[PDB]
Amino acid sequence: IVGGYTCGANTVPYQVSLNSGYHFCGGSLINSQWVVSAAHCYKSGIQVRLGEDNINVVEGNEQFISASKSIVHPSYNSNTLNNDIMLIKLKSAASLNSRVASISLPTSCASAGTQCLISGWGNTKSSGTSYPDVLKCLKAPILSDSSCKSAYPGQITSNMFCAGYLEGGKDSCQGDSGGPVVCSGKLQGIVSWGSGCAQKNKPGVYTKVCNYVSWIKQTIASN
Amino acid sequence: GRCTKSIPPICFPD
Ligand SMILES: [Ca+2]
Repeated sequence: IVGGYTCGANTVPYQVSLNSGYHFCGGSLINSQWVVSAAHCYKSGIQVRLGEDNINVVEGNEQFISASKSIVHPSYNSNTLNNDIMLIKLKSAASLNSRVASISLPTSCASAGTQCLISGWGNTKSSGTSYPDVLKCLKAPILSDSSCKSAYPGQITSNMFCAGYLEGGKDSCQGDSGGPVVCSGKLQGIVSWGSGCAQKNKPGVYTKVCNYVSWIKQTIASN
Repeated sequence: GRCTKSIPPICFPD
């Protein structure tokens, strides 16, 4: 996250870290056994780390659980990034309380101008690299689809939205992928891609979660 | 110049 602030420990209780001997992507807990992330984050051997604040120190709210199932959307396209969503089933259920909790799925899509909270342990620089120990947050609005398409001609599908700023300085970045975009208490976006990070006229692009609620529910029910 | 935000990033010619 570039241009954000320190969230505070366990203030974003649904945020998870995906680890393969190192943090590589984020995710969002949607029930005690299932996590939503981005399809471009798929790999074998994922360990999900719940209850984290400082990802480099064992502080006392961590639950480390191996993924038992890592399910990419069947129509994920790795060149256009369309349908960038993955569901991860935990090998055992997480224990839920105030510091580890699920986030609700949308009941309808969100609107342009609504403020959302984006979070993760990704790069905090728009030039160069610096990875944080503690979770970072950013408040950012949903942009109109016409602004998003003007920013990225020919690349915005109906399963994507832009959120953030056009003036530069505030955005998600490498290492934030898969993590949450929460608006009005609902998981509306998944951190997916962008041209660089926090660059003028190039806002972040996110997977539009409201289009996949029925697919999420069916995939969980059959697995 | 598009890149996904994973570590490491997946990036394209634009
Ligand atoms: Ca920790």
